[PDB]
Amino acid sequence: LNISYTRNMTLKDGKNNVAIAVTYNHDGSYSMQIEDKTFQVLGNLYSEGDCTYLKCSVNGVASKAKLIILENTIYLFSKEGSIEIDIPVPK
Amino acid sequence: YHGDSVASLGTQPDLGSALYQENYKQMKALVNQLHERVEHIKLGGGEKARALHISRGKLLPRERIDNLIDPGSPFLELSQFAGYQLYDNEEVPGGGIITGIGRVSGVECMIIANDATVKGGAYYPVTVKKQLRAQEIAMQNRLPCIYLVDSGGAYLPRQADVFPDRDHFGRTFYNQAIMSSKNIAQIAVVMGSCTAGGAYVPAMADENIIVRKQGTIFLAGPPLVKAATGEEVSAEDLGGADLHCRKSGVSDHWALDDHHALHLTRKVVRNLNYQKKLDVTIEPSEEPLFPADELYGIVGANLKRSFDVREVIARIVDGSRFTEFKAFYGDTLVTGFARIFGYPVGIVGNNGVLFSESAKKGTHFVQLCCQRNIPLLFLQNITGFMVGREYEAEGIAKDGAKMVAAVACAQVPKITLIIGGSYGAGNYGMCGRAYSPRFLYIWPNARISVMGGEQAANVLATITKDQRAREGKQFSSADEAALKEPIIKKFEEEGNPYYSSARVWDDGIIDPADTRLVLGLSFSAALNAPIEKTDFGIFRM
Amino acid sequence: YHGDSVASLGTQPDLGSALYQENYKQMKALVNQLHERVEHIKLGGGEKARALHISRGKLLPRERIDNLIDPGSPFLELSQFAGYQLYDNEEVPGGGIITGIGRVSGVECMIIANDATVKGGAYYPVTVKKQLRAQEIAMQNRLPCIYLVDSGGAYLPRQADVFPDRDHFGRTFYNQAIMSSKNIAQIAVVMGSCTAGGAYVPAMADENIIVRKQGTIFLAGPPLVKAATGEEVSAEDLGGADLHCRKSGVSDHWALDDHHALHLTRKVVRNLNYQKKLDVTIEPSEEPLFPADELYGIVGANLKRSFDVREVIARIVDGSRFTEFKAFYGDTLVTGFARIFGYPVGIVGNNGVLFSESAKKGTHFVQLCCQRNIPLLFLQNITGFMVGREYEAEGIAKDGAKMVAAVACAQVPKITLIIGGSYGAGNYGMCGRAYSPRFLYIWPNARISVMGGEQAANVLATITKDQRAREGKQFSSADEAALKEPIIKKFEEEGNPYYSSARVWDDGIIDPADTRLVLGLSFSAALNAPIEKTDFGIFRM
Amino acid sequence: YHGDSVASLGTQPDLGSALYQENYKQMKALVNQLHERVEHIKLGGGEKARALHISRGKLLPRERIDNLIDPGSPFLELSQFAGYQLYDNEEVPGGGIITGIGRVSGVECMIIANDATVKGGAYYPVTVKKQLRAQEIAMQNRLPCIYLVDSGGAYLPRQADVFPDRDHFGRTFYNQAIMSSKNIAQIAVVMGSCTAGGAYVPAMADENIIVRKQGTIGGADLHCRKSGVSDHWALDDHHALHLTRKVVRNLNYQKKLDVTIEPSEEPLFPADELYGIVGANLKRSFDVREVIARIVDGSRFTEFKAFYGDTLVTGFARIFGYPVGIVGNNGVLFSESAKKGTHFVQLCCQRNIPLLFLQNITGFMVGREYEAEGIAKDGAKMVAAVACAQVPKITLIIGGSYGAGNYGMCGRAYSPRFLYIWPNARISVMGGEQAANVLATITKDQRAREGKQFSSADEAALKEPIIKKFEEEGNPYYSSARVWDDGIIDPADTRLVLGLSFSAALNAPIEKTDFGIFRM
Amino acid sequence: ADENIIVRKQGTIFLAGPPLVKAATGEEVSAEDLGGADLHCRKSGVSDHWALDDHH
Amino acid sequence: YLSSVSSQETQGGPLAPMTGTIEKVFVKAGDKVKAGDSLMVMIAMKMEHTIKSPKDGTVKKVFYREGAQANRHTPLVEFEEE
Ligand SMILES: CC(C)=CC(=O)SCCNC(=O)CCNC(=O)[C@H](O)C(C)(C)COP(=O)(O)OP(=O)(O)OC[C@@H]1O[C@H](n2cnc3c(N)ncnc32)[C@@H](O)[C@@H]1OP(=O)(O)O
Ligand SMILES: CC(C)=CC(=O)SCCNC(=O)CCNC(=O)[C@H](O)C(C)(C)COP(=O)(O)OP(=O)(O)OC[C@@H]1O[C@H](n2cnc3c(N)ncnc32)[C@@H](O)[C@@H]1OP(=O)(O)O
Ligand SMILES: CC(C)=CC(=O)SCCNC(=O)CCNC(=O)[C@H](O)C(C)(C)COP(=O)(O)OP(=O)(O)OC[C@@H]1O[C@H](n2cnc3c(N)ncnc32)[C@@H](O)[C@@H]1OP(=O)(O)O
Ligand SMILES: O=CCCCC[C@@H]1SC[C@@H]2NC(=O)N[C@@H]21
Ligand SMILES: O=CCCCC[C@@H]1SC[C@@H]2NC(=O)N[C@@H]21
Ligand SMILES: O=CCCCC[C@@H]1SC[C@@H]2NC(=O)N[C@@H]21
Repeated sequence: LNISYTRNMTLKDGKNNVAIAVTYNHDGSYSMQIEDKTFQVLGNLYSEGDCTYLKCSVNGVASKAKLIILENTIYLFSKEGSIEIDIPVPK
Repeated sequence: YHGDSVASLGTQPDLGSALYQENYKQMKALVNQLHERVEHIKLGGGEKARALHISRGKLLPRERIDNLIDPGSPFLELSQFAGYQLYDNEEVPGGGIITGIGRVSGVECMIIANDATVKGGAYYPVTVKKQLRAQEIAMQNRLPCIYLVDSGGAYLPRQADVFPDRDHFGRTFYNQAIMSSKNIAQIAVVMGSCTAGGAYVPAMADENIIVRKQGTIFLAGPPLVKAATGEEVSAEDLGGADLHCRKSGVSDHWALDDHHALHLTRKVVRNLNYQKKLDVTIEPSEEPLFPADELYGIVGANLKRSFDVREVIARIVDGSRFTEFKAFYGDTLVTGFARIFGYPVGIVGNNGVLFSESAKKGTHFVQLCCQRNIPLLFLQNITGFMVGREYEAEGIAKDGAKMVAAVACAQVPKITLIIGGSYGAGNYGMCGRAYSPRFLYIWPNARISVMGGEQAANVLATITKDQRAREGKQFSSADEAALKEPIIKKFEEEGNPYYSSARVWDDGIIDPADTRLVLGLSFSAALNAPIEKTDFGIFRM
Repeated sequence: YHGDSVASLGTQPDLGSALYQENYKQMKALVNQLHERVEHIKLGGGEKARALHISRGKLLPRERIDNLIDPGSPFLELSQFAGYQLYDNEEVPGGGIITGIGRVSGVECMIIANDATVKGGAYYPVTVKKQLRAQEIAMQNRLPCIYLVDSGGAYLPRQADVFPDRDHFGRTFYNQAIMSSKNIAQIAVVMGSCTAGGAYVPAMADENIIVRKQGTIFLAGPPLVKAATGEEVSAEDLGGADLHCRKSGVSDHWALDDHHALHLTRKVVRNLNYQKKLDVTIEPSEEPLFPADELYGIVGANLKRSFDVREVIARIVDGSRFTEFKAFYGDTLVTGFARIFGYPVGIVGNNGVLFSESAKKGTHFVQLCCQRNIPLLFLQNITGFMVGREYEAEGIAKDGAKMVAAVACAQVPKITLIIGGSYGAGNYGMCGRAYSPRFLYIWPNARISVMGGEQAANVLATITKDQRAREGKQFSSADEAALKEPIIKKFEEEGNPYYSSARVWDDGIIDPADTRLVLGLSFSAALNAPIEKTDFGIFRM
Repeated sequence: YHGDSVASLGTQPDLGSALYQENYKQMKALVNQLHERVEHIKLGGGEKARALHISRGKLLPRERIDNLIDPGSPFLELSQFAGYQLYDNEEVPGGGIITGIGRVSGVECMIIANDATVKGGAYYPVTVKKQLRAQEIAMQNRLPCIYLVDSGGAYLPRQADVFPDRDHFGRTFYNQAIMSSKNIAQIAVVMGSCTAGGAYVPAMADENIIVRKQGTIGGADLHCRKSGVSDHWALDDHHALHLTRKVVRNLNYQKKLDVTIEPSEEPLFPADELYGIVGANLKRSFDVREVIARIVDGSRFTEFKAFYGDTLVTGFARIFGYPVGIVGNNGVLFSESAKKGTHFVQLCCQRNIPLLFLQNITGFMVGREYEAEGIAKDGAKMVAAVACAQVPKITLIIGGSYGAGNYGMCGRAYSPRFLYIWPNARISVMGGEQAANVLATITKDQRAREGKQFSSADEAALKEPIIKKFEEEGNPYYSSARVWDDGIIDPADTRLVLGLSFSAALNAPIEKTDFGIFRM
Repeated sequence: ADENIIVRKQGTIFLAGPPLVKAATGEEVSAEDLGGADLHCRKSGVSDHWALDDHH
Repeated sequence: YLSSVSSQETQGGPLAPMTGTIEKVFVKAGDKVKAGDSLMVMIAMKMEHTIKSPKDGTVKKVFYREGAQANRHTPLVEFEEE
């Protein structure tokens, strides 16, 4: 009510942690602030066969990739490349 | 066969009209002011206090609430403006406490968290009133209560307004015990050092979670112990997580830090063995046919002008479908059936001055809704009951009263929204704060007072002049004018929505664009409790 | 066989001892002061107002109450000191209203009468609080309510404290409707000109009695009607006995004057078809073995000295017979069974500081009393909860809490009498005002506050000095002394019994010599309602 | 959102350790002994009796039960070891009766079948006891009762043991009538000759099925065509069972659950490791958390008051999606343990959650300081709390159970819905060694008071009978021979047995719990 | 029991007697010290009433 | 028991009522004090407590001194054996 909710989440890329501030916009898009740069992100998850795909647009650039979330690692598979991101484990 | 076609309410407003532009401008200014004030309140107690709180390793209360609730779930904060300019020189952002309704482990719960940055978590009278209101809401709706206890006890100055009376601090423990006896779960998370008043809260809770080092439960603090007994003792030794968990046995769970405590709290809720069941019928939800932002132009900020409440109804109901009841009888009052997010609701709105026919129609509609077990929604734009010699002869009092009686006796969930003026007995008739609605909200443009300021000055002036003439005293005409001008100012200051919400009178001011969402959340929360039978008193015919 | 001999409590005090003489002198001075203040309050609003009221042909409110009740029956007035010096320059004798319990046609009823001499019967905030308290008492004890309506409505200044909130004026109508729905009879006698607020009261009442000429019911007065619309109309034409009885139909009975109205009210109460039935067993009543006036010497006026509560118990119980329970365990707390006027009662008194053993013993006794359906009586002489590192390790807070939960969850009739100090969580433990006792009384020497004044100053001083040292600021020793001296004075002023009774915090101050009679009347009134089953929350073992 | 990641209990035991090997060997030997004894009991009354029973054209009772229940449905037999060596020279395999819980037409029912091969179906006292226990279970859980009847009536020798007392045969009829009044169905199939006055059992039943020639309620033709006692006429055993299944279908009953349910997940560790973990020696101590981790869904456990009174373990878990409150023993009971157990029991009763007790108790702590702090007071509160609880209660004895600890942890006297023991359990009033010392001291002191002298050798000789006797009474087969402790269960089947028991017990609604005075 | 009455000297409440305590843990204590009217009334709190003798 | 005889039979050694400060002491190192004579006055809470002599014998020693903290139920005045 009368405020915008911002969520602080930490994602470990390689050996260095990264902190991301996510803002839940009213229209349904998200504004993520990483370091001093901000990105406008929107997308959805659609499943083809048994594979789940993520279609998203980042700052007006749209892309699709297969999304796999196994254990505390996030796998993003795409023609451009493959990305692995580790979710930190609570102590 | 649920597919028969039905006419829809509402009409497209004229955007080009200058009146629409002016109303939109005024409402936009009011909403921007409200948003900026809410931002400043959300800032917290202060920069130095926040820095110290973070340095002690604790989480800020809003961060605690964000981590506690389910990911992405909306949070319905209550009374954000409590304590706004309530005291002359002391600033109490949010009343020093945070209360709201959110979903924890798929269960709607009431959350009460102390803001340690505001006066070290000391309890002002407004803080006690806000906590009592939250507890009453939870008890009425049968919602589990979660306490994030970090407080320094009652504010030592102003003790008379916090300790002694019935609605003072002890009512907190009374409500805790009663709700525990009624199978409404109580969970206390000692996230910081409590005090004599704070210590009792975890003791009465069914389940306790205490942080390893920040959490400290002592019935009397070190300074308090020294002032009483004089026994010098460290805070951790007198009260600590390890001691309470191992020897005292007050603590029920041991948490390493704030995140661990919140995770443990989520687990306890999971183990509650509770399932929500609905009594009312449900239908698929559909959005209204018109944009909500047009309400700014439709309503505006001037109370003198009148607007059709049917527009407001059409912009907040599912599919803009409304079934009016007794449309042509007592047309100053609007009643009918609609659905919000699939929930049946009976809408009772004001379209003008209340008359005998309007009161009778409202009584009939309230009886119908109570019989069918349908939640009631009141839209207040009242400015009075028509009063006159002929109206008194008819029995306007009698008619007005029988509406009021029904409203009071009704047992269905009741939610009141004040979209305009609310004066005199009209406030009581349309489910005022004194009649225990489940929730009460006001728009930023609303004014609430016993009567309009000009009318009040005239009533006082006539009594003083007539009294003086009977006494043989002389009342100067200039003196009458001097008394009236302050009255208009005093009534305006008290009527302002911010003044009303500073006291706990309103569950909060809400942007008109968010009315549908707020009502949906409120009704979803209120549907947890079963709907009881309604017993009516004598209806004076 | 009920005749086996049993030992009796109490002992003969030493009259020759100087301590007894000094205590007697102090208590006699306090009682004389109380009596003279009560006389002045009973005088009424003023000489000119009383003269005008008599000239209008009406009866004074106390005369009305005297004529209403049965001949010679005692009257238990409540909150005689409401509004005593509450406002800076305005005098409100008795709060502007009169409330009490008396017998009408052999039935105990709650009587609420407006004093028209005080500000023309306008409702101050204290008046609203007093009326709400009386209505709550009647609802809890299932007593019929009789209203002698003669009021000018809400006090236009200070409207914010009377109109808007939940416990404000609308709660009166809410309680009226609820009690009517629960078969608790409501009778309104319009003995004088009412107003917008006053008009609703007769409308919601089951039966109305309106005087021929003095009685005038208008939803809005002539000045109010002129202000709202400009319509000029006489008071009788707008609202009058003949109009309401004939054309309007609001009035149910037509009375020639005050005496006729009271006679009609007595007849209406007779036709109620109500019979009082008792659940508890009864035994023949016997007087105590010792004079009550010795309590003056026994108790005195100094709170520092300690007296055995067993003397007070022996001077107020039937035959001075007491059956102590767990005498040697937790001896700082006294519990046992006795009978007052043949009514069984469980007495819980304070004899010193509360400890873990005392809390456990009190919890056990409360459980026993709730199981056996026996009314509870609390005698408060509490000075706080024992504080210490070892006490915290034991779980004194845990122990204290279980008492609080046990007291809160109890459903038996409960009566609290404060014979001495009442501070800290001890007030909550021993059935404070926040825990809804049926009645609460205080002796003239009582002192209620969060803590003793000296202790409070020390607690604030330590926090400020330690906070300053951590901040790097310097706190002067002289500054600490300057803060402490005002604190001792502020706590003393707030603690005084008259200050507490000015707010409706208590039902009224009572002479210690009349304690037995007051308790008997209170229990007889409270026994009207049946005793429900008691459900307890989790007991934190 | 039920996706929050939760830590799981349990740890991998060291298989190479010699202690694990020895414990596994002992437990395997015990389980093999139990299995072979159960096989011999299942053999039946005898070869000649079985041959005669088959020659008459009837079906063996186990075949009857197999044909009655739904195809492939598990059957939970109760008290398989009743009467095991109970009488000096007479062998009564299974007590002469068969009782269990199975699914008939999709409905869980209690089945009581007489074994005609054992003494012609005559009722021994243990048989009457077994039947009364089964009827009580059915009444508590609101399960329909099916009584296949082939009875020769009361054993005339031992008539006093079986005829007069309240707990004697008469109660069997009383229970049948009360169950009918409460709407719990009673159905009787006369698959065999009722030579004695057992005619009452079908007559009091709501529905009767009698076989054409074998079944006599004294003639089947008389009873079927004229007496009318018979409500159904069956050609043979198979037809009678088919008719019984049809009669159950038309009961018009639907099971509804009050507790919440979640998807079932298997435990994270194998159950057979319990053999090594627990072993057969009661002197050694094992962590009950291992046992909990090997029998709960997903090995997820939420401990309550972990660090206070650590000798007792309490927490919340789920078995087959059913919520459960587990109360286990990890050592000697103290005041803190009793208070913690009382608090947990109050919580479970308030939330309407079934309770599960795991007994490894060795007694209540005794000492002057302990008496000063009211161990007596505290022990009692736990006991009262357990007695007043109305939630379904299931007790499993995984080790020793002595003294007031048995009463505290929901003993047989406190009416648990089911009670089971592992093959290595021991139950008695006190340890045999401790009992010997107590008796000798009292006698020696009594002699000293009267001036008599007690010889040291005589006192030691008095102790030897006590030590041997206590061991024989404590043996699990001794307790199972009497109808106490239902039946012995292989530890590997503990999860399945508990799941079946809770599923059966959830038929009845959960009532509110009223507590007595808590002696704070 | 809801209410207890224990005689001053004859009454002795111990969860385990002196011989039983010695057998279980090898601890020696007098009967009155382990369980007695004064102890239960004053420290343990088990007793609810204190009686001088049988008639009382 | 009716004559309150059992009430008389109650005795115990002197002890501190609770944990708090001893404001002053009326009993010296060696002094003859009858039973009931004040030994020390203690203020641990809002109230004040005066300690009376449990027996008429001479005080052997004083364990505490003014301004000291006395633990709950701890001896304060040592009485010489008679
Ligand atoms: C229920 C019943 C029946 C009885 C009771 O409950 S009787 C309770 C008695 N209270 C205590 O016994 C707690 C005493 N506090 C402390 O022991 C600590 O202070 C903490 C714990 C509060 C943590 O706070 P902290 O120490 O970490 O920081 P601090 O800045 O010092 O925190 C702000 C500073 O507290 C001052 N302050 C003013 N009023 C109070 C107040 N009422 N309580 C505490 N502090 C207060 C504030 O004025 C100053 O700041 P300011 O206004 O000068 O800027
Ligand atoms: C419920 C809701 C939802 C709404 C409402 O209820 S909105 C109600 C609006 N009220 C009226 O519409 C009644 C207006 N009174 C009158 O019509 C009459 O006055 C009577 C009927 C009161 C009889 O009284 P009276 O006329 O016989 O004598 P009077 O001496 O004149 O009586 C005292 C004089 O009244 C002054 N006075 C001050 N405050 C008030 C006040 N609040 N109401 C009345 N009078 C007041 C007092 O200050 C002066 O005396 P003082 O203080 O100067 O010495
Ligand atoms: C409820 C109330 C209030 C009262 C009553 O109920 S008063 C009931 C009176 N009982 C009868 O009136 C039934 C008399 N039986 C018969 O009419 C038959 O026998 C049948 C029907 C039992 C079928 O059995 P069967 O005839 O087909 O075979 P059989 O081998 O003969 O069966 C075993 C042999 O029965 C001997 N045997 C020993 N004790 C009994 C016993 N109590 N009842 C029956 N038989 C018994 C056994 O010792 C021998 O074998 P064994 O031990 O020598 O090897
Ligand atoms: O908003 C203006 C209210 C008009 C004042 C009239 C008073 S208020 C209560 C009562 N109801 C009426 O219509 N008239 C009086
Ligand atoms: O009357 C004096 C109070 C003595 C200090 C005890 C502290 S104050 C508030 C808190 N609640 C209690 O009952 N005790 C402590
Ligand atoms: O298993 C060994 C028993 C030793 C302690 C139990 C003793 S004997 C029975 C009695 N009941 C108790 O609570 N403790 C004692």
